[PDB]
Amino acid sequence: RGRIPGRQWIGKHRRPRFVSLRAKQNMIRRLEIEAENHYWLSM
Amino acid sequence: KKLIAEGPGETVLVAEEEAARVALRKLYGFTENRRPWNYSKPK
Amino acid sequence: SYLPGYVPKTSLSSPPWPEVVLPDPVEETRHHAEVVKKVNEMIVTGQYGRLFAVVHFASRQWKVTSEDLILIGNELDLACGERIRLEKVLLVGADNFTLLGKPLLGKDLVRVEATVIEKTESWPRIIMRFRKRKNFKKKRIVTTPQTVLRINSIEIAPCLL
Amino acid sequence: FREVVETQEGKTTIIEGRITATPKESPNPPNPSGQCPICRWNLKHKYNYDDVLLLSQFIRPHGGMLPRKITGLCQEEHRKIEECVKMAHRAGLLPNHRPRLPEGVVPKSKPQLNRYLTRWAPGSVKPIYKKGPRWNRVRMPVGSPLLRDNVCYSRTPWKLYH
Amino acid sequence: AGGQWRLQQGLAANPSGYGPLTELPDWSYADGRPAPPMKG
Amino acid sequence: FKNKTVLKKRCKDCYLVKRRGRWYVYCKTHPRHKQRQM
Amino acid sequence: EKDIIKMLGLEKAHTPQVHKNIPSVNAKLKVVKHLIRIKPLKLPQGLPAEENMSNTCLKSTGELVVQWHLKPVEQ
Amino acid sequence: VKCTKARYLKKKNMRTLWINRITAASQEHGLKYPALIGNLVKCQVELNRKVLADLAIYEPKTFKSLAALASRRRHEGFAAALGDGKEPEGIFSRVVQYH
Amino acid sequence: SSFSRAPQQWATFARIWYLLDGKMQPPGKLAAMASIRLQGLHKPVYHALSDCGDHVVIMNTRHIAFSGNKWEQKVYSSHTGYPGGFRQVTAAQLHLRDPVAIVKLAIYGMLPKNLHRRTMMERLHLFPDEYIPEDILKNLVEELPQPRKIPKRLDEYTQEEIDAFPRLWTPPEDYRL
Amino acid sequence: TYSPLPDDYNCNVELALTSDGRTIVCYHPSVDIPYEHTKPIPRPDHDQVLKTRLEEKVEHLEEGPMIEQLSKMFFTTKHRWYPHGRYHRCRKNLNPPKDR
Amino acid sequence: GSKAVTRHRRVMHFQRQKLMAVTEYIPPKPAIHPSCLP
Ligand code: FES
Ligand SMILES: [K+]
Ligand SMILES: [Mg+2]
Ligand SMILES: [Mg+2]
Ligand SMILES: [Mg+2]
Ligand SMILES: [Mg+2]
Ligand SMILES: [Zn+2]
Repeated sequence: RGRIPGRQWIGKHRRPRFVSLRAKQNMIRRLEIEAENHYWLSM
Repeated sequence: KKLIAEGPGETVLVAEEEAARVALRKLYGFTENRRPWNYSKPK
Repeated sequence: SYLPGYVPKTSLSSPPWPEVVLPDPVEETRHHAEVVKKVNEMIVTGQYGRLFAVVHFASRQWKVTSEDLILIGNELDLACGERIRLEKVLLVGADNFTLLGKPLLGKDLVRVEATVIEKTESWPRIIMRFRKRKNFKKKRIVTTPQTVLRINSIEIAPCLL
Repeated sequence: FREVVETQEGKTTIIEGRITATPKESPNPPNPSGQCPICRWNLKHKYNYDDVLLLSQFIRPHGGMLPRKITGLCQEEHRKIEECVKMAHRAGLLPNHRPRLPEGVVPKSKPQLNRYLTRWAPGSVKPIYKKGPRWNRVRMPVGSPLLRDNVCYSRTPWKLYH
Repeated sequence: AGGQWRLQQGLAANPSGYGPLTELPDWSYADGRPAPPMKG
Repeated sequence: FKNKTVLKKRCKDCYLVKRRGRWYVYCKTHPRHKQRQM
Repeated sequence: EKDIIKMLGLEKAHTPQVHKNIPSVNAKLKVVKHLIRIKPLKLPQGLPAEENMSNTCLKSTGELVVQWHLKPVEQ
Repeated sequence: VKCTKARYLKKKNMRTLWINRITAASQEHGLKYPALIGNLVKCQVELNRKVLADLAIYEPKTFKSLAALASRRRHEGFAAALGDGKEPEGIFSRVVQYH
Repeated sequence: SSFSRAPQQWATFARIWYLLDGKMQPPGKLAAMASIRLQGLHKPVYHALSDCGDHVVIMNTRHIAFSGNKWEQKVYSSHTGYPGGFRQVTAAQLHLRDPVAIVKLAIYGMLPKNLHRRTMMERLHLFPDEYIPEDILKNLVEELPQPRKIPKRLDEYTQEEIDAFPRLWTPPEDYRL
Repeated sequence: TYSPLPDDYNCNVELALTSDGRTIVCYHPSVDIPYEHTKPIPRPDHDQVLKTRLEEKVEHLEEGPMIEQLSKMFFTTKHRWYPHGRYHRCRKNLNPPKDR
Repeated sequence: GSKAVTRHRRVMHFQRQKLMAVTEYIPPKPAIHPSCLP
């Protein structure tokens, strides 16, 4: 039981992917670098 | 009541004999961790 | 008899770990000098046997002792029999004491010498690539120059102050 | 507190109530501004199901909870203690607060299973016969969500579902 | 391990970067003469 | 008992009780009002 | 975005490159701002001279020092 | 082809082995692996995992000293974090600056 | 150490016997501890092919405690192989049938899924109560600390501890508690 | 009284810094086992007219019983005890290299 | 593929899922719960 129809990560019905805590922290870490890039490009 | 030597073994007799060898090595200065032989040119 | 931040004792009132009280820096500075003096006297009086050292050489670290062999994975431009000093010593250890660099020990403190005893090449190393159904196949053989070093002596000087 | 004694003398029943000794709150609470017993002693978020010394003050002699109007607890804390007491009973930490049994009732022996952090009543829960896929796994709840805000001394947060 | 900490001390995140551990000569002649500079 | 996703009291004598992990509507006056959470 | 990375000399990752802080350069940097880290070059001892050209080191703080002794600070 | 690709795994597996061995030695002294490695770096001790694993096996007294040093540096970190800056830097927390 | 070569090797690779008390302990934490010891992962000389695992003796496995409602919810599934042979039992049912099965299954699932696993299980000695055979009792070396601290029941608190905890509220004198 | 680690099992660790602060000195003498913490070694283990002779009690066991005995004695599975074929026996290196 | 407007809630690209997770509303949390103060 518990089959995903067709291929897992494409199509209409897909296997749900969830966002882990460290995935969030990774994204926020790069958001901080880009925010600082904005600043040093302002002068 | 002071530990001169200690030896491992698979039997008490074997362990006791090994401990005697360890004590002899310490008494005679042939310990595994003794100062290595000096091969440097004589001064 | 209750301070403003007093909490009754519960399973979560305080942290699980025990409280640690570190020594007074002034009192510990005096204790440190005593320890250093004691170890220094052991060096002066020669109260050590075989020494070992951790040396950084050719990008990597080697735990060594007198009479050891180490296989350097490159050529060194030295004739066989030439004696050299290993200048990057991270650690020197004895039965009863150990000295640690931050990250490297001073050259006055420890001297590690070694001798080139062989200059050769490694056995043949096959490099082959293959991708199925793509007529993609290639083979290369490489032999890497090597140098064998013998550690002759590890000596320490009473320069701990 | 107030007791009640029923005495039948000469085919006559007399119902009377007497005032017994009453315990008093300890003096000088560390946070007099607090609006309930919990925050008056800076205990908010700092107690658990096994803190029977705390929990036992808010329960009846037979293990029942006391009304919130009497204790003075706030709804938030009153609900936390309510769940904590249920878990304390189920863990066997309140052996002197058992239910009242009528005369002539000796409970039949029942299998002893040591348990703790038991959210639900054992009899009301069904087996997890079908666990489900990893992305839709049926989980076994542990502890209570009411205590999610308790002080966490570890870097990992409390896992409430196993 | 420790990359962020090293950066906070003004050091290279990787200890293989700049500093005495990498740049100083690996060896010298026993007599005292310095070795030819390393290729890296 | 009729299975219901939404439990509703149908008279003043209906009372909501949670038993065996689910909510029930019980009514002594009109037993037909009895409902089980689905 | 691939082509601007080449134009800025950033083909190899984690390899610092120095660029002029001017509108034209900034215009390119903005296209690829999500791919790079921008920090100001700091010159605590001024610009390198001909005498000290060979003794410079770019630290992780962004300061380009003109003396690199590889020795501990006596202070 | 297997022989060629195995050169990557050999390096990977060796480091995994060192971490397992270092983890075991650290637990004997009540320290978790991340606590030992992290705090040794903060003491400017750059011993790599290969040497650390060798020390655990053949130099157990030196390893306990390293474990003690890491434990000491770890406690100094806690004291600093709990303080508001009033306290001076820990004796083992001072960093040797190079230029 | 200055030992002879053969005694030196014998000592380093010797098998230690550990004792673990399962009373009021969750089987998973017991299993995590036993698994490390049975594999040899607690030794700096560890290597997969060094067959360096130790003996683990777990007593009082009848008195393990699950958190939550795992007694009712956790199901153990097996299949005899015959049509209709699928069997599912709750942890409670299995425990009363076999007072060592739960701990044994928890350990078995944590060990590496290779041919060494069944050899490691031969070094595991599970006992439901506090009775341990004399031979096994004689070879024990060290008892491992229990992973879970057992909470005290209200009747186990000393009057000093009870007196130290403050009274938090004043009940009304006219309330029938 | 502060000690980073307990000093009662392996060695007495004392950590110190040099005055310059560039070297960490670690003094770690060994701790000897106390005499009180030891046990005594168990040295302690008729008009027979006829010389007592050695009696062979090594009755041969069949493969199954023998393997069960060995597996129980060494706490192993039966598999290790069964023989292997000629192909594997002749592949084993009988003069393997020896480091020390 | 599926059109931009669907009857079901279309699965998002993983990067977009992460974006949503990182930009969720965080309410202002007071130092002391207002119910615990006069
Ligand atoms: S009013 Fe403070 S916790 Fe209830
Ligand atoms: K699909
Ligand atoms: Mg498919
Ligand atoms: Mg790697
Ligand atoms: Mg198509
Ligand atoms: Mg489309
Ligand atoms: Zn009704």
